[PDB]
This record gives sequence, C-alpha cells and structure tokens, in this order.
Amino acid sequence: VPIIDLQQDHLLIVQQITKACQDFGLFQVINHGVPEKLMVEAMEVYKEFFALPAEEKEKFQPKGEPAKFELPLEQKAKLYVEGERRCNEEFLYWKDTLAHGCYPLHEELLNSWPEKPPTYRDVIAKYSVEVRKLTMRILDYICEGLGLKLGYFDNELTQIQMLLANYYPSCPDPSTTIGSGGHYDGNLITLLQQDLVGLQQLIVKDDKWIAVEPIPTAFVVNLGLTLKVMSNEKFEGSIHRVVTHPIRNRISIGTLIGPDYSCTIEPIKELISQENPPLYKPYPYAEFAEIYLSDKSDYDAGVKPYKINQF
Ligand SMILES: O=C(O)CCC(=O)C(=O)O
Ligand code: NA
Ligand code: NI
Ligand SMILES: [Sr+2]
Ligand SMILES: [Sr+2]
Repeated sequence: VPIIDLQQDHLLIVQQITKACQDFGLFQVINHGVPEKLMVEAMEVYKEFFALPAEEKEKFQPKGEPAKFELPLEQKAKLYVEGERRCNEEFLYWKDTLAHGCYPLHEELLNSWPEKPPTYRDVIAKYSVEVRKLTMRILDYICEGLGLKLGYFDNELTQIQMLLANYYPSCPDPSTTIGSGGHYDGNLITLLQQDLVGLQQLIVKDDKWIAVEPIPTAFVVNLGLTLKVMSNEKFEGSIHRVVTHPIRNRISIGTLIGPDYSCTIEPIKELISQENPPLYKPYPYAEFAEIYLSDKSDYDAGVKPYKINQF
C-alpha cells in the first residue's frame, strides 16, 4: 500500500499517485497539510459522540429508529445501523455510522448536525473544509496523471461531501469477524482517517486481503466506482473491508465525495480513443446508486448493467 508524501516534488507526487491509482485504487498520504491537531480533535469529537447516552442518540434516529443505507441518502445528520452480529454467543452488536453532508454548508444542513458534544460544529466544519481542500488537491494530481486540465472535477462531480463516522464495537468471539463487508465505495473518491487496525484491501490480482496500516495522522485515499468508470478502467477502484477489533471499539472518519444524484456518469470523453473505446455507457447516478445499495451479488453490481465493448 503506497504511502505518498505530499511534500515531495510535484512531479514525483503526480507519478506516485498515478501509479497507485493504476495499480491499487488505494494509497495513503502523509505531510498532507491538514492540521494534525484538527484530526485529533475530530477523532475526540467522535469518541465523545459515540459515548453519549442513548437519549442523545435518539436525536439522530428518524421517526425513532436508525436510518438504513437506502435511497434517498439524505444529507441531514442521521445515525445508521447495519450488520447485526452476535458476540460471544451472547450479546448482539451492530456497526453504527453517524453520517451527514458537509458541502455547501447550508444553515439548514448545519442545524441538523449534533450540538453535543459542544465543539462538534466548530471542529467538524473546520475539518470538512480542510479535508475537501485536500481531496480537491488529490483530484488535481489525478487530473495531471490522466492528462486532463486541472479543475476537471471541480463541478457537480464533487457536489456531495458525505462525512461517515463509523463505530465498530469490539468483539473477541464474534459471529462473523467482518464488521463491514467488502465493497467498492460508490462515489468518486474517499478520504479515510483511522487510528486502529481493521481496514483491509483486496489485492485482486493476487486474490489476497491485506492490511491497510493505521497511521493516525495520515489519510487513506480510495477511489470509488464512479472514478473507475470515469477513467474507463485506467484506474482501479478500491475493494476494501473492515475486520472487527477483538479489544477496542474502532472509529473511522470517512469523507466521501462524489456527484449529485441528478448527474449523468460516463467515461471521460476526452480520453476515449479508437484503442480506448468506452467500457460503460452513460447512466444516471441515482439509478446506479439504487443498484449499488440494493444488489450485493458482485462488488461492481451497480455498474454491470452499463458495461459495453466487453471482449
Ligand atoms: O472504517 C473504515 O476504515 C472503512 C469505512 C468504509 O469503507 C466506508 O464507510 O465506505
Ligand atoms: Na468494547
Ligand atoms: Ni468504503
Ligand atoms: Sr429508538
Ligand atoms: Sr495469490
């Protein structure tokens, strides 16, 4: 798993990011310019949030129950559950996610965010601005690696910025060791902050799941299915999963950037050529999203209906 220092020479960064995108669809970045103090404060906010009493968490349960990952995927803050498991043949546990949009930060959106812990809005608004800035920088390195003009993705293709704070209860003897099953992210690009082992990447060419080392001040970058399609498979998407920790409750902070639901997705036209014919026909992001969220029969079930020029 490449670890890319963003204070190296510009051209080296472009070259290393491009190779990682071609080879794996996942890499880590260090010396990335986001304040370490802000990364630590954001993790502390989520530790404090997930430790709040059940009565506080009811504020994020629409109509009194957790949300599910199904359309419409709203931007107002909600608690989501998934993946029920049995621990020690005794207690049930699940994967909890607090998720909300971040951009644009409309007053109506901000007022859906937690107000306890009391530093939530200040810390997480600052965090979201910094992580978006880093994401857009990485997308520009990707533009240069693909041969596209800088700023290609600075439009409706990055209109949605979802923050997903995941909480994985520990279990030493779980019904299943996987707390989050293997998936591609459906969006364009994701930045993930972690501080505890559990994230693994599927090396498809080697049919092997390998650890993504936790570096608490780094960001893990993983390319989503939308970028796999837009790059016409010149870049890989990342298939990744999370293993429940035996001892510690694990928290990760994901920033998932991607298109609006009114967007049409297709391979970037300027890169298509006679020897690089399009491998997907254009499709509505919202129709893709419905399939992506519903059909788990294959990792790329969401885009299978749109594949073309298959040989
Ligand atoms: O918890 C993690 O490290 C991964 C989270 C993830 O893959 C997701 O939310 O899409
Ligand atoms: Na625990
Ligand atoms: Ni993911
Ligand atoms: Sr409830
Ligand atoms: Sr092998």
